[PDB]
Amino acid sequence: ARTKQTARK
Amino acid sequence: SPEFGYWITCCPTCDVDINTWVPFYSTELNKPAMIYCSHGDGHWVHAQCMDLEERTLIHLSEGSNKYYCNEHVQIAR
Ligand SMILES: [Zn+2]
Ligand SMILES: [Zn+2]
Repeated sequence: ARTKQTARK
Repeated sequence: SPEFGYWITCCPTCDVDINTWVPFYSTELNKPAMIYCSHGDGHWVHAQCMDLEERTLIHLSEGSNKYYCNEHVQIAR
């Protein structure tokens, strides 16, 4: 699913 | 558009507010995590407002599975 702000920092 | 789209009222019980929001998920810093609901023409919702645990959200983000928000998840497809 498309998401936002789910990338690890 | 950097923040446009993030500060919407995603559902009737949406708790995300530009005037009160704070990070919840480990992947958040200054903006709420969001996930696309594939119902109808589709729409964006805040993951926290869906009571999605972090691993569930991350797994969804790492795959091709479509997501349906709590309001539309029970609708005949
Ligand atoms: Zn919301
Ligand atoms: Zn939906």
